Amino acid sequence: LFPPQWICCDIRYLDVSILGKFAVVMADPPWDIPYGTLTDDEMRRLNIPVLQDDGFLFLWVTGRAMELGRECLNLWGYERVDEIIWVKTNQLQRIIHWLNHGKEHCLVGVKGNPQGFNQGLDCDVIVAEVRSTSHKPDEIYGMIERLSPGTRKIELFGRPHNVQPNWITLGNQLDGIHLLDPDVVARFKQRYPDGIISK
Amino acid sequence: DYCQHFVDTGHRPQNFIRDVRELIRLKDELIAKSNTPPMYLQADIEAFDIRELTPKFDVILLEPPLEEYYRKCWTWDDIMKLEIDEIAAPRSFIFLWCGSGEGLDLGRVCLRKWGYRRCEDICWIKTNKNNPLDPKAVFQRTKEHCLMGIKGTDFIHANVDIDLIITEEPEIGNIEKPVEIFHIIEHFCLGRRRLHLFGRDSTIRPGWLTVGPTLTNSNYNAETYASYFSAPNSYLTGCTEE
Ligand SMILES: CSc1cc(CN2CCC(C)(C)CC2)ccc1C(=O)NC[C@]1(O)CCCN(c2cc(NCc3ccccc3)ncn2)C1
Ligand SMILES: [Mg+2]
Ligand SMILES: [Mg+2]
Ligand SMILES: [Mg+2]
Ligand SMILES: [Mg+2]
Repeated sequence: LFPPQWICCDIRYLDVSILGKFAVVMADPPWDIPYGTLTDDEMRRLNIPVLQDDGFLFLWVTGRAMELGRECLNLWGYERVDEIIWVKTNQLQRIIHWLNHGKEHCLVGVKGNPQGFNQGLDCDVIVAEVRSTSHKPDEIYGMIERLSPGTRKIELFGRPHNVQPNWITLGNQLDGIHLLDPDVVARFKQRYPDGIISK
Repeated sequence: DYCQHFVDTGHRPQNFIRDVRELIRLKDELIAKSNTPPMYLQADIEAFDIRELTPKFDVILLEPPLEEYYRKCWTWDDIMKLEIDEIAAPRSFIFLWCGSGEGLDLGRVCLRKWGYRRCEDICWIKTNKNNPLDPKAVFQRTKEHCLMGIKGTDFIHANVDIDLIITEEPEIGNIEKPVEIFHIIEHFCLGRRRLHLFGRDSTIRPGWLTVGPTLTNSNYNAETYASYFSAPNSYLTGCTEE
């Protein structure tokens, strides 16, 4: 079901087996490098492996999560095959411990053998304006849509502004539960007949 | 949306970055003053015992010729077996050019193997203003990474540099990296024993020892080189008066 869907939840505790398989997973984790951060062990233990059979994973990383996210990627069953760089600019196209940081990193992992994707349409550099401290650039969704048009996608740790068509968004600051895909609704009602996600 | 533009026109988004008054030029001036004369040695590094390279180095810039640069090459198998920890000083820095493929992963393995932790990731972003494909690639690769590593456990020289280098993609078969990496490195004031492995005649530079297979001449003498750092010169930053 094309239009945006979301689930307000603790991603540690949601049973993601109810969501189906997705051509693309994106995650912007609250790495422990505060608000609602996950320990390294909690990140490792996330049940990413059930989310895909054949597809790509986009994993935002900074600091030592550049290494930790590579570990998670491989533990979850992915090979890192690309790395997107977002060059941070102001509205005038100028760049915003040992070095000042002008960019943010997003690892790209592959699982299985994805077929019918448009690899090589975009290049691995994004140039875009900073907004709120916590706001990834919306160009990533266009690159992902062109890479895999029409397919189902899931975002982990997104925020309300991140809900997009063809995407199910998960995060603990979303407003309730909004599900439209009939297969997801059925499996959700079975798993959570009183609409609560604990333990 | 410059991504959408690149899809439409072939102009990389980085073509549209502009401009790429605290004057950090006395730094560069002090560097120039403290620099040792350039020293260089032709050596086949696959056959050469790097332990002959003394004393231990404060900075190592490692630029193995990767197969992906061409479109004798070194694989990550060969690079990982270099005994870099045997010549690095207990407190020291490495800068490793990793390419844009599996090197981003194997280069990190190397750094850990040799006793460093990665502190920064310097991206060389290549513009194509004058001219608007790995099987595993998801995207067109338009950049290279130079990983910064530290080992071991200020002054008056602070951080002034960003972790991006932006230049135009060089002509095909040109394997040179941007000379700006030398500036980022030298701006740190890391110490004066600076080694460039897999340098060339074209990269030789004051303040550096260059070692490489294609050098046409050598002037390296281990005793002469060490004399540049003898007392009272042992502990200089490279950024202070003589
Ligand atoms: C995590 S996204 C994010 C990423 C960044 C860093 N990036 C920003 C963009 C970038 C391109 C610069 C790149 C870098 C900054 C902000 C957020 C953000 O605002 N995220 C919304 C949020 O709701 C928050 C609470 C945790 N969060 C959870 C957490 C959770 N369970 C763990 C837990 C819950 C309660 C207590 C303790 C632990 N389950 C679901 N969501 C998601
Ligand atoms: Mg936005
Ligand atoms: Mg153009
Ligand atoms: Mg840093
Ligand atoms: Mg300079």
